[PDB]
Amino acid sequence: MTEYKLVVVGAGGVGKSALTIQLIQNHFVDEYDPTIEDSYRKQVVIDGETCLLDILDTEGQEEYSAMRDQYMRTGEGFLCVFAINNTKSFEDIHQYREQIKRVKDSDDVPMVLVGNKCDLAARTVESRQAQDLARSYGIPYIETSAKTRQGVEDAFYTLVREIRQH
Ligand SMILES: Nc1nc2c(ncn2[C@@H]2O[C@H](COP(=O)(O)OP(=O)(O)O)[C@@H](O)[C@H]2O)c(=O)[nH]1
Ligand SMILES: [Ca+2]
Ligand SMILES: [Ca+2]
Ligand SMILES: [Mg+2]
Repeated sequence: MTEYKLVVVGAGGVGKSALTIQLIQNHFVDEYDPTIEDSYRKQVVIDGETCLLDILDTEGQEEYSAMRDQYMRTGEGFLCVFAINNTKSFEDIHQYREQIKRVKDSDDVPMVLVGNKCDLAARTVESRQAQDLARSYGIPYIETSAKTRQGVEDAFYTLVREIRQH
């Protein structure tokens, strides 16, 4: 079956690990902290075709690591995650998209913009803001909650669709 290397990026605390854990383990655990910055494998059926998702859950690295750039470079599609209650994390999306563009040597990498923690009423980033940005980038925008499961599988499956139709 086709394997898809998916990479999850974004500021610390936005829910990258929780999104991955929801997809892989089908639960949400407050404040859980993975211990490996590892990859996760899941066999899924998307639009009738079985495939293997290989998910890289990134941690924040503030300096230069050629190894970390090479792990990113193996990725075929990227989730750019911010949290809808965290204005700073939305402002950070630009630097993550620039990083992917640099390491992939391409401006048009399969990508989905993800606004996580949509269960929280205390929104500071309006959906229209992210919709505008996603449309400027030419990529889908999906709102998720790793806590309630809303949008989680759709974010990953939409990313695969973006790879398939790239
Ligand atoms: N309410 C809510 N909390 C979340 C959600 N996703 C993650 N969290 C919590 O936000 C904190 C940071 O999440 P984490 O997965 O470690 O973010 P990461 O640093 O991007 O990997 C943790 O306490 C999570 O339990 C969500 O969708 N809704
Ligand atoms: Ca944490
Ligand atoms: Ca596009
Ligand atoms: Mg994490």
